[PDB]
Amino acid sequence: VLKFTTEIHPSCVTRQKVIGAGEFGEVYKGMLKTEVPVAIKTLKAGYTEKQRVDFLGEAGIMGQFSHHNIIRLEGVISKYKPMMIITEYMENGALDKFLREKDGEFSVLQLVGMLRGIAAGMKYLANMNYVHRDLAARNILVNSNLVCKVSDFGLPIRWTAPEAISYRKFTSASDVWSFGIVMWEVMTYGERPYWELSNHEVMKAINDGFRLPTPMDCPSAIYQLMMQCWQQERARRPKFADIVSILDKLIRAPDSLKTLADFDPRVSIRLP
Ligand SMILES: Cc1ccc(C(=O)Nc2cccc(C(F)(F)F)c2)cc1Nc1nc(N2CC[C@@H](O)C2)nc(-n2ccnc2)n1
Repeated sequence: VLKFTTEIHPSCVTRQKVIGAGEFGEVYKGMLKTEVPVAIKTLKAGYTEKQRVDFLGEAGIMGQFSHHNIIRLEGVISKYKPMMIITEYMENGALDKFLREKDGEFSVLQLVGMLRGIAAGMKYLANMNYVHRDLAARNILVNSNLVCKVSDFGLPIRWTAPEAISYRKFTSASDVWSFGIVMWEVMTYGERPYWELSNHEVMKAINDGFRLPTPMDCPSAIYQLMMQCWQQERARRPKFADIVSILDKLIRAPDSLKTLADFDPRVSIRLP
């Protein structure tokens, strides 16, 4: 498992601030010498056998991935305690919070470019036979070039395909459903999917045939694509290769994004 990983000596790692929690240990922002900022997930004293298997196994799969749109593993501390998984760090942070804090600040082309990068990372994962299971804007990091990196921070009805909810069938095709939700999150600057509907109401709406409406000022082609990610029949959804191809072609012929889907207003204002 620790094959594709680099072993880092503890003297090279400085933990500075807690930024979250892991399964059995904290997550920190810190600095790595070999200086670069890093995120650090620890496995603290008392962890179980299963926790150790899952922790090192996680580092092992992360080391295997080498792609522009997948979070990069700097290395692992396994020979000393506490054990650590060390990744790159992004000052812009997670995509959901980023978009909510920068509402309306980007061009359509910038937003679609983010989605193309997410899709390319997902195509890579699916090709590598890795099913994400929790694809959502909260699990995507944004670098200072606006490049999105798929990650998994650990624990989602509103993002999950019907077959995954109903009978636990998680595949790259259920990840495609989630990707459609991510497209909607990006184009709305981080709006909550389905707004205040409860989890049960969301599932009932989906089963009844309802789907999320168009975001404001959304290219028609982008809404059509997200709608095709939400087909009930798993086999009819696009594969990630199809999604990447379409997004690449739209970006390369950017006039294609100027045609906007109609937005259904909730409020009427009568003025002269
Ligand atoms: C340390 C760390 C460990 C693991 C992962 C991770 O992705 N494993 C993973 C597992 C399976 C599949 C995939 C994959 F690749 F398929 F998607 C990826 C990410 C981070 N790195 C990290 N964790 C956090 N966390 C976690 C707790 C949250 O509250 C904050 N925050 C930031 N961070 C913030 C600003 N710049 C960076 N980085």
